[PDB]
Amino acid sequence: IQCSQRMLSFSDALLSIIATVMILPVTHTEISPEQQFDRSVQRLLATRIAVYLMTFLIVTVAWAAHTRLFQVVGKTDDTLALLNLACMMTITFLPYTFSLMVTFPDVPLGIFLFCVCVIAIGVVQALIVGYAFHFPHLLSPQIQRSAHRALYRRHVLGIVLDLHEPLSKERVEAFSDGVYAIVATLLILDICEDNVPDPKDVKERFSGSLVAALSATGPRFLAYFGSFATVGLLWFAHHSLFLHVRKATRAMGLLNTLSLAFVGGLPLAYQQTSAFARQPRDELERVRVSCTIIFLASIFQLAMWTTALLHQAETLQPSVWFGGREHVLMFAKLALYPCASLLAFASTCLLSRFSVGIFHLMQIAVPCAFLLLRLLVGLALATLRVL
Amino acid sequence: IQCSQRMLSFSDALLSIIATVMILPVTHTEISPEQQFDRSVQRLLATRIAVYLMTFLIVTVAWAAHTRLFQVVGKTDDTLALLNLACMMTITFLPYTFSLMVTFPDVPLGIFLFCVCVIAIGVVQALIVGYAFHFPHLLSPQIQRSAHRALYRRHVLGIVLDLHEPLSKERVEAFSDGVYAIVATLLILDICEDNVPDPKDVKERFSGSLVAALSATGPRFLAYFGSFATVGLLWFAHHSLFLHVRKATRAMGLLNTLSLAFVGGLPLAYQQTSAFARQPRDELERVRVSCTIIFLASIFQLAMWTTALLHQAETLQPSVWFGGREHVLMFAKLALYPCASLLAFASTCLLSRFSVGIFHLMQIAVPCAFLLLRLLVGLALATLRVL
Amino acid sequence: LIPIAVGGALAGLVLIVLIAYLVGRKRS
Amino acid sequence: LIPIAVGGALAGLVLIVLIAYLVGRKRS
Repeated sequence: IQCSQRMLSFSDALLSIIATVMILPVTHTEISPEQQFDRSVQRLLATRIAVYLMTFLIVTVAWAAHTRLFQVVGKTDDTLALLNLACMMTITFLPYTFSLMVTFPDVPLGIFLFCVCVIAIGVVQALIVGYAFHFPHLLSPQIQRSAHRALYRRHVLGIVLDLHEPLSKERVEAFSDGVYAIVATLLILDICEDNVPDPKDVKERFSGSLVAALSATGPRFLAYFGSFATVGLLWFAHHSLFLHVRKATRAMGLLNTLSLAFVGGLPLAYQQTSAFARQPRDELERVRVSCTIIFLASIFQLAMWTTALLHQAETLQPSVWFGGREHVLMFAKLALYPCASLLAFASTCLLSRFSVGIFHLMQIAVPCAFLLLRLLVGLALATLRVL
Repeated sequence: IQCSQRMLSFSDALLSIIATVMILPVTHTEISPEQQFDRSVQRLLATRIAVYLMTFLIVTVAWAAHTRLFQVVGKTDDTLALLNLACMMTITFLPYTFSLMVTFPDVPLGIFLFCVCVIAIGVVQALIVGYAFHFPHLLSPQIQRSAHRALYRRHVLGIVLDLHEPLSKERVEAFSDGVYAIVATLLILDICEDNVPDPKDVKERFSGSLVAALSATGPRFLAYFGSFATVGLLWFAHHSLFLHVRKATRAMGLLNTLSLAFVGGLPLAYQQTSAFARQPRDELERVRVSCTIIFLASIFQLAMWTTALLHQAETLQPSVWFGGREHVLMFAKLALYPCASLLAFASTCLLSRFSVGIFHLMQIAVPCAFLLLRLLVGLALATLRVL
Repeated sequence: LIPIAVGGALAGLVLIVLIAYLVGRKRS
Repeated sequence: LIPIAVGGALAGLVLIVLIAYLVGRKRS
C-alpha cells in the first residue's frame, strides 16, 4: 500500500495529451490560399474548431470525474494502478469517437460507439470504487474513519455511473501544466517535421544558398517565438496565482477549464498572424483575432482569482487577502494581460494603421512589465499614497 | 520567495515534449510500399531513427544539467521563473538545429547554429546561477549554511558553462512519466488526425457502408491497442520500482535514459508489426524486431534496480533490501518483461511457424501475470520452501 | 460592424469581473 | 545469420545484469 501521487500525475499527463489531441488538425490546416477560397474553406475550419472545443470540454469532464474518484480513494496498490491504466486507455478513445459521431450524425454507429465508450469509462470507475471499498485501508482517512461509509459505497457509485465543493489543487496544477506545455511547444513540432531545408529544394530554388532557403521560412519561426512567449507568460500568471491558493473550488475549476480552452487557440492565432495576406486589411483582422483570443485566455484567470476572493477568508493564503502584503501585486499581475490585449484591440479602431506595430510593441512590453512588476507597483503606490 | 516544485514540473513536461519531438517523423514515415522499395527507403528510415536517438540523448543531457542547476538552487521567485522560461525556450531549438546540422554537414551554418544554441543555454544558466548567488536566501539550505559558498558560486558556473552523485528523484519520476505518456498515446494522434472515414471515401469505395470503411482500418487500431498496453505496463514496472527508492544516482539516471530511449521505439515496432507484409517471413522478422525492442526497453529497468542494489544499504527502502519483505516480488516484477520478450524471440528460431501466435499470446499473458504477481510469487515460494 | 460589438462584450466580461471584485471587497 | 548473434548479445546483457545482482548479494 503506497502513495497514489505519481499515478495521478501520470494520469494527468495522459489526460492533457488526450484533451489537446484535436488541436493538431486545426494547426495542420490548409491555412491560407490566395484568391480567397475562404467561402468554402471556412466551413471546414469552423467545423474543426468546434470539434476541438467540444472534445476538450468532454475530456475535461472525464478528468474531473477521475480527480473526484481518486480524491475519495486515498492510497493505491498494484491492482488499482492497472485498473487506472484501463480507465485511461478507455478514456483515450473519446476524441476519435466524438469526431466520428459528428462526421456521420445520421448513421447510428457513431452515437452507439460514443455511448459504448462512456459506458466503459463508467464501468471501470465502478470497478475501482468497488475494489477500494472492499479493502477499507485504501480509502482516504476521513471516509474510513466515518461510520456511514456504507452509504458512501453506493453514493460514489451513483456519481460515477455544487460550486463550493473542493477540487484537488495538485491535480488542477498538473493538468494545467500539461495543457500549457503542450500548447506552448505546439507549432515547433511541425517546424521540425517538415521545415528542414531539403537539399534539392535549396539546390533548385535557392541555387544551393542554404541561408536563402532558411530565411524563406522566417514567418513560421517568428510565429513560434510569439506563441511560446505568450503561452509561457500566461502559465507564469497561472503559477503565481496558484502559489497562493489553499483550496480550489468547482467554480475555480470551471473558470480554469474555460481559460485553458481559450489558451489552446493561440498557436493558430499566431500562425495566421504571420501568414501574411495580400492586403493589410486582413492583417488588421488577424491582429484583432489574436488580441481577442489573448483577452479571452487571461480574463478567465482574473475571474478565477476574483471568484476565489469571495471566500478568501478560507480559500486563499493570508498574504493575498484584502489588505494583504501582496494583494495589489497579485491583482496587477493577473490584470496585466487583459489590459494590454484590450488596448491592442481598441487601437485597431482608434489608431488602425499603426495597430500592427502596436501589437508587435505590446508583445515586447508585456514581458518587461511582468519582470519589473514589483518595482512598478511599489513606485505607483508610493506616488498615489499622498494623492 | 516560494517553493520551486511546480516550475520544475512544468520544465520537465516541456523537456519530455522536446526530447520526444523527433519521434514523429519516424512514425509518420512512409512505412511499407509493396515490391520492396526498401533498398532505397531504408537509408531514409535509418537516418531518421539515428537523428531521433541523438536528439533524445542531447535533450536528456540538457535536462540533467537543468536538474542539477535547480538542485543547487532551492527556492524560486518571479525573476527565476522568467529566467527558467527563457532557458526552456532556448532549449526547445536543439532538435531542429541538430537535424539541420546533420542534414547539411558541409555547410558551416548548421554547426554554427548548434553552437549558438548551446552557448545560449549556457549563458542563461549562468545568469540564473548569478541571480541565485546574489540573493543568499534562494539557495538550498546546505549551500547557504556553508561558509565555502564563495567557491561554489564559481564551481557551479564552471559546471554549467561521478556515478555515485545524487539526482533528484522527483524530477527523474516527472521526466520519465512525461516520456511514457507521450509515447503511449503516440499513434492515436495520427489516427485522430487522418483516420476518420471521409464521407466520399465511404460513399465510393464502400458504397456508403460506414462499417466496412471502419473495418478497413482495423490494423492501425490494433497496433495502437498493443502499443498502449505495452507502454503502460512498462510504466507500471517503472512506478513500482521507484516507489521503493530513497535516492537516485547518476548511474541509475543513465540506465533510465537508455530505457526511455529504447521505449520510444515501441510505437514504430507495433505499427510495422500490424503493417502486414506480402509473405509471412517478413512478419516473423517484424515480430523479432518487436521482441528485441521490448527486451531492450525493460532490461535496462532491471539493470537500474540491480545497480541500486549494490548500495541498497543507503539507496533503497528497507523493504526491498536483500531478504526484505518485497525483494523477491520486486525482482520478479522487473524481470517479467525481459523473460517473456526473450522467450518470444527464441520461439522464432525454435518454433518459428507458431511464433506470431506466440507473440499475440504473450501480449495477453504479461498483463495477467502482472495482475496476479503477488499470488503467483507466494505460490511458487510456498512450493519451493521445502525443496 | 461587429468589432465594436464584440469589444462591448469584452467590456461586459471585464465589468462582471470588476463587480465580483467589488462584491468581495464589500463583504470583506 | 545474425538472429542468433543478436540473441547472444541479449544473453550477454542479461548475464551482466545477473552478475551485478550476484555481486550485490555477495556484498550483502
